[PDB]
Amino acid sequence: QEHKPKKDDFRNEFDHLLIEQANHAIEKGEHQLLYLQHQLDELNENKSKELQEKIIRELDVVCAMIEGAQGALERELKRTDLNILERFNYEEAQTLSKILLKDLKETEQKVKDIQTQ
Repeated sequence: QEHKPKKDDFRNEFDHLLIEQANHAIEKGEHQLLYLQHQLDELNENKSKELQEKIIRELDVVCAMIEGAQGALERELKRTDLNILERFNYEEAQTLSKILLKDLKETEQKVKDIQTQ
């Protein structure tokens, strides 16, 4: 009926596999992106400077950690080869990650676009 989330937030990655990390990061990113993006909508109504600051600050810190791990992971996972499936999956991960990063800076564009006091 109702799917409870992950009870332990400070839980370390169990699988820790190249593609597993990628799908793990994007799952977290997706959830936080949609979260802050809905907050953008609220911010857009409040036009609150402090709210703007919190939103852009949390966006920034998550965007940075995501990009750092993504860049690292991409470089590493590239050591894998000879596998039509892995090729497809890698390319697919790159596809979704790029979309995710786009949406981050897109939301960034929105928060920076709202004039505050």
